[PDB]
Amino acid sequence: MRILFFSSQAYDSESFQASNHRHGFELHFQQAHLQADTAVLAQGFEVVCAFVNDDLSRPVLERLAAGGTRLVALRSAGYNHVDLAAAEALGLPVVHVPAYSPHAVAEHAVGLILTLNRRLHRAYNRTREGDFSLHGLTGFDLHGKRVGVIGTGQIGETFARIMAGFGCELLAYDPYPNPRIQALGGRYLALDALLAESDIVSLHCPLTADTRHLIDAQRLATMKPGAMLINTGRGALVNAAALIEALKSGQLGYLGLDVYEEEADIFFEDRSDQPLQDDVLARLLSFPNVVVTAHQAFLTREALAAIADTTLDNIAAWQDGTPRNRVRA
Amino acid sequence: HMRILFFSSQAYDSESFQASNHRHGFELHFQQAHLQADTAVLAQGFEVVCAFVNDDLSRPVLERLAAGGTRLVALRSAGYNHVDLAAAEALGLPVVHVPAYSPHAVAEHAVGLILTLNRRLHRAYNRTREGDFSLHGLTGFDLHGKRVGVIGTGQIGETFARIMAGFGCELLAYDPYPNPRIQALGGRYLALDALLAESDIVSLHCPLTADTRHLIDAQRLATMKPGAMLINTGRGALVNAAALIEALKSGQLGYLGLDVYEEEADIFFEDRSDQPLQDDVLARLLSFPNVVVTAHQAFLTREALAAIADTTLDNIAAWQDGTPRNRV
Amino acid sequence: HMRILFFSSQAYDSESFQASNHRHGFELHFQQAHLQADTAVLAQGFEVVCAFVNDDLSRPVLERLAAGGTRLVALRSAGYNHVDLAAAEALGLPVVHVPAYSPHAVAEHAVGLILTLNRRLHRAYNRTREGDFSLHGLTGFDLHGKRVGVIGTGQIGETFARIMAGFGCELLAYDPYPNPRIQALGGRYLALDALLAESDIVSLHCPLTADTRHLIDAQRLATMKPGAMLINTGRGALVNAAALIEALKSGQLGYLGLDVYEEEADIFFEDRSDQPLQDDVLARLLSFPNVVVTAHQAFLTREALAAIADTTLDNIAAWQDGTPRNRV
Amino acid sequence: MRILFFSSQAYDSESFQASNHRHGFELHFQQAHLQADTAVLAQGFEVVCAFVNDDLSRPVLERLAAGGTRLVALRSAGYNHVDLAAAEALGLPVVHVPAYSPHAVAEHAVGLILTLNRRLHRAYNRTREGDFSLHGLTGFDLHGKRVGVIGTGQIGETFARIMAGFGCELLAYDPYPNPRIQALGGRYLALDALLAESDIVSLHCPLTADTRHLIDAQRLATMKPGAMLINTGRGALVNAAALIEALKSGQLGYLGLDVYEEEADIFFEDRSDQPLQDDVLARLLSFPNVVVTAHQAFLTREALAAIADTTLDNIAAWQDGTPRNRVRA
Repeated sequence: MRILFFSSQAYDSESFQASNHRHGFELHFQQAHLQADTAVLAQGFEVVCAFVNDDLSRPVLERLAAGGTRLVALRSAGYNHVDLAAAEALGLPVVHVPAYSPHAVAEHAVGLILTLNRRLHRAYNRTREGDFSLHGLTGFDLHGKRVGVIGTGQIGETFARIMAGFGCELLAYDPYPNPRIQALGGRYLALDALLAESDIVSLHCPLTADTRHLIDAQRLATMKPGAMLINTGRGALVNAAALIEALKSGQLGYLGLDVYEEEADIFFEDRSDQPLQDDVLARLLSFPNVVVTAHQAFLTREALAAIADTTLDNIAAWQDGTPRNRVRA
Repeated sequence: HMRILFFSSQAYDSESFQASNHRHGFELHFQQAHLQADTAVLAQGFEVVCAFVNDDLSRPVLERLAAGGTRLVALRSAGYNHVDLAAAEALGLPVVHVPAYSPHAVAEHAVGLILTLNRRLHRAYNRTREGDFSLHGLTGFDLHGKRVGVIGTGQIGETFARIMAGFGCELLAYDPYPNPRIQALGGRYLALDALLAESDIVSLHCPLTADTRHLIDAQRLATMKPGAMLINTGRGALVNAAALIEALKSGQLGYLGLDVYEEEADIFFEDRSDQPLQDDVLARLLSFPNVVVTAHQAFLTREALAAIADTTLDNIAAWQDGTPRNRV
Repeated sequence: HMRILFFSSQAYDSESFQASNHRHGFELHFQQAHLQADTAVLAQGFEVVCAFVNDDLSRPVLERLAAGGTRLVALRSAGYNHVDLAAAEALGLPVVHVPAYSPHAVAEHAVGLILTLNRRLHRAYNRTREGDFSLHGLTGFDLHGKRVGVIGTGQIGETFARIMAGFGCELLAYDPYPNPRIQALGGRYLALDALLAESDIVSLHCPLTADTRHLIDAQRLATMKPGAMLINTGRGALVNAAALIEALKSGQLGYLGLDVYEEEADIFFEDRSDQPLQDDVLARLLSFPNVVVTAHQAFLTREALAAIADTTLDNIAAWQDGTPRNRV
Repeated sequence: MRILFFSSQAYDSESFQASNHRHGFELHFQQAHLQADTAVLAQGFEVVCAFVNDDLSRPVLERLAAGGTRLVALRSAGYNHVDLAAAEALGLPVVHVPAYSPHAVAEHAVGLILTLNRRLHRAYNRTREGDFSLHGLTGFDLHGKRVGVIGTGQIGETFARIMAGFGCELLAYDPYPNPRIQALGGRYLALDALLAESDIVSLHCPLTADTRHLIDAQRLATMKPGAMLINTGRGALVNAAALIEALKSGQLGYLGLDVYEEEADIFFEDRSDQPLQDDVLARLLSFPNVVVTAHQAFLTREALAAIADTTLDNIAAWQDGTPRNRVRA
């Protein structure tokens, strides 16, 4: 059973090779992006493994199907790049990773908090060059601060437990509260009260019609002046455009993003040789109190191993006719 | 009426000491310049001088301050290596200090250094800022499940241990005098050399003494787990920096986070970027991709600075009432 | 006995003015702080105040200086936008300046900006410093053979033209009053719009006047050769910065080097890195990969600074002898 | 006629494709380095095109020859990486580019001078982050300064003419002086007097047993205190180790390198993910008054076009039996 990987990185080959010790599939790693003019590379390959920056619109799917590809395996949770209606029409099933490792993602959120708080990215750049001066690097103790967790699913809960260990006072909002958050010392309250009370707000709720642009100009103006916002959830949870004016005024003190609404078109590529087209992202990137990582929150060895194991298992399952993590239109 | 001249003043000194002064009403003067032989004259007529660790308090400077009518040297620091204490005692010029820094500020800084090294956040930032959204080389490791060795389980080491326990780390500890709080966190005490061999991350928090001087030397680095992370927020002389180089070059030491460096009082707290760095060892450390150095920044939070100011102004008030506190 | 207080002082001011003072013996005082309403009091009892372009010389500040006994404002700059001149004349407080900067310093800076953009030297440096010795994206172009358009052929434009002729560039020029020296270099005069369409590199050196204000606006940018390089070391208001953005985004403008920016006196000459930059247009320009901005640094050589100091101290001596020079 | 390129960069494909409009060769671009375990890719290819970081030691050559490769074309001037004795033994001819574009290289030297003088690399990094302060950025006028050109071959002469246009006073050293340098206003003098008199020294002499380590600790101590040194010639012209102490003491004011003695093992690769092994280079890279480019001096579109034209012409010539730019043991 042969699998062609498009948009391959060294960390993909390393994780999938190790995970393949219990499958023995024939793995082919192509660096190029999948798109109309590279689809031909998948000719004769039964399975193609794609990431979110690969093009799986109707024209590409038609070409893969005509070329004899029988399964599209996404080594991602997200699938915005896939025309699912077209894949169904073509009889080409799509599988994916249902969720990323909660420790990897929650740890990354905490890392964004600490780097922003202690200005560690700014310090590094100073000391690397022999600037040992400390002006502007003063932070705040996390101990005693109010940390508001929006969405208390697995990642939010994991994040909450870590922040509880720093001695933070935990606040939470979820449509369906759970007792585990309570056992950590967490207090549930209304979203609006969470936003007004929290020193640090971290988004971990699913994206739905109800949470789309949850943090918009109104929600930003509800927050405590100078507060920190972290979004490792999904880009569309926030209206990035509204973050700018809040950062300019000082209303928002800090921002840590691991996701961005336009990301599948932007992230996972070195675009440094060319002007950045997106005015909003370009402006965010400039601020001294903003750190953006390029959907890096699941980028640990363990979390990548989970993605590889899940994806290879999904493929074995399709092979046997077991509906496992299929995405349907 | 107390008048206090601060040398080597930063905006964060002025802010914190002004706020602490709410319950004292001292007359505070903030001079940016360093204290040294030729700036001591600025302290002319000031009965208290407030100094940081990079200020020069050798005999010639003390003797000039005393002649100029200075009667107390207040250090807004725990450290005092720059003070000739014998010469101060000889002159009857008492020297007061801050006994300890905020344990939450310092332990949280150590955890930040961990996370930034693990997730390569400093490297990521510099990519993304320039539109490089590629992720090669940035892969880290989950902290959950890893073994974290705490060397020195005083107040800061204990605070650090609690935090790391909340990540779901397995805690190892070494201290000549173990305590039960570490135990209650799930921590296991063991021999120093066994801690070093087993730990994925090692963090130094023990006091510097003749026994702990160069505790991490080339032999101890070789005893560590290949690829391990070392964090030193304790004291520069706990580590033999020169040995760290070869360990980093070979990959034996996977990561290094330093907030302190041996003789840092000569290097840190100044922008030296306009000139060659004379120290070959520090220059080499700075340019590895898996080393982050902060310039004794671990107590640099608003709350930790407020504690330093409150303590220092209370030290000054106590000296004024004829019952000195925190003399060295 | 002349006493002079300098506001907004840099180490390079102190060095150059101390050396120039060899033939004057004035008493020089260097204050780092900016001049403004609440620091004017520092000039109390000083008969001359020496200011740079970022110092505040609006009426309230002038009126305070005059009351405090200041009798001359000496600007260590050619520009004076920060001075309320009417209010100074009303107060009988004369204002002197430096007429022009060193043409070699400024033209050489413009050529440096060219070369750094062409060869991506700033980008290269940041790679190599971190051990990235890969060359993708750094390919430049030979200057030899290229068309270089000089807009304004005064002293700086002429000096710039000679340098670029030595690279084997083909020189184009626009000036309302052409001169024969440009010709002797091999330069061709032509219409402004024709210069812009033909030139691979365009450099601004003309005076700012009602006619040249926003000389490079969106229409002129569209007339330029696709992919061309623009250099502005002249004056910020020669260009409509806001138009440069869309031109850079589309690739119509291939490169941009700025040493000046409209209203720079509010932005430049200070480390503002600790705070958000409020100016959306400048923030956008800063983050393109093919834009380099220097902060009005084009006269920042030792020799050009010596000329500024020599001129300023001679302006002060001339005012002292009752025969003022370089009054505005 | 089929040509396999190892260590291929986008700028190689772009230049060689354009240059191929008068040859019609079949061009294959492989990104991977040539070495023992990638030589197999050249099986059946008559011509292999290599750069200086490719491994052309005996084991690799034997494998190429056994696989039917009949010519090694180096898209470089240098050939240290080639075991020529082994290539001769194997009957595998080697061709190269005799010299790089003199304008490209001399221009790059001038760019290194100006960036160092005006600290433009340091300025960029400040202003990018909103630091508009000018401390430490003061330079010097080039006008009137003494510029010493060591080696007045084509590149040295080209460099000299450019620096003459800035109004510099030109000093020169060459075993075989020429009148063109004189017509520019240049004065020939002894090497030692050049070194003592010059504000800026630029190396453009060939590397030979006599010029190896020409700038060594002795020559550095002959220079004017605070002077600038530029080496775009060859790495081995200088003893890099001796530069360090001179930079530390302030004896050497500035250094611009486009070449380095260990370079074929270091340059042309992104090594930023790993510690740098070379202590000397690592130390040079740290100094605020050192700029190193990674043998970038011929990296212009025109100069790359010349390399491509020359290399394709060399290949056509070999084909016809015309000895053109052959390298012999």
